[PDB]
Amino acid sequence: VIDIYLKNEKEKIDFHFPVNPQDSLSIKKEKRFETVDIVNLGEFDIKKEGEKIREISFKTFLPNLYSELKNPIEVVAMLEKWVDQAEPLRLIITGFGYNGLVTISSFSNTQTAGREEDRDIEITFRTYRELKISNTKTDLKDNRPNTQTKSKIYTVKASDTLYKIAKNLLGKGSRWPEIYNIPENKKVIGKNPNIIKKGKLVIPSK
Amino acid sequence: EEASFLNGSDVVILIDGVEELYMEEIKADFEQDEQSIKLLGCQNEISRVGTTKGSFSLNGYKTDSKFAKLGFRSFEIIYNLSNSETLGYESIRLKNCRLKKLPLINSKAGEIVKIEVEGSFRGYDLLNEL
Repeated sequence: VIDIYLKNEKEKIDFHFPVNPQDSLSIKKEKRFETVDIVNLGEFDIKKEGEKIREISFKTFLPNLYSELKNPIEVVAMLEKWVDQAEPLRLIITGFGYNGLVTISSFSNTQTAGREEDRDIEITFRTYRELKISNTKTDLKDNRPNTQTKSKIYTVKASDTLYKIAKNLLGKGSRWPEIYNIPENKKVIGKNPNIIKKGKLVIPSK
Repeated sequence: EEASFLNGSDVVILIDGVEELYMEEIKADFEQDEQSIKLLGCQNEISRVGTTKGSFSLNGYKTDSKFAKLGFRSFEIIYNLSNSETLGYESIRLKNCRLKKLPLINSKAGEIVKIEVEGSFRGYDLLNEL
């Protein structure tokens, strides 16, 4: 069995391809290295430490009627929207055994002469990576991708405190004044940041 | 319903204006390289006309070296089919025809020396329509 899942997160959409990737999947791997010649010795291969971005590509058709399904036009609009998404997409391919964050490089649809409802698709993905730009000591590596998304507006719960909201929803937790200093948050929240109520709608920054 | 067919006995053929009465078979077709292209919105494929090409086959019993002597020179073939049960006759002429191959030699056992000719023709004229 083979399936393809694209789990967009900045748009909480879990797209499942209605149709398997036509003829054959294939992924390359090429060690990042350089060749250097030396006088009276000849060529040599020097490995370069960094890794290499590798691509996955295939083609499909989005059928009009088939198991969950949606209109091909909307699906193309969905994917074409995702092409410009800066944030990464999670691609999972069951039978091929691929699982990792990717981003769509190129996308193309096509209407054949017959079968006007369907849309032949040819899509390409790129392996995604992240750029993570005192008292030196060994600590946990920052290998975990931070792909998680939350609503831009928060409804305060009963046990919440403004510091707790900052940490859960903005990371460090000391970031709470960023939430408070927004004038809308200042208006809804009382003049005391330490006091808050269940309900109040609050707008995290960015 | 009535009998008004035609028979090959009525066929009269003038090869370059000469009655080659010994030809006991003839056929000529005028085909077109009809392009067929498929449109996006139309379910059924669209056929577009193209340039026409005239081919003809003609075989009979040898009685002379006419065709071998003729060579690949251009010439004309006038075909006349006449209804005898009722008056009226069809008359066709292949406007400009050339041989595709000279049946230079052909013979076998005690059989009669048959001759087979194949060629092409540029155009035609319909001189009478029955």
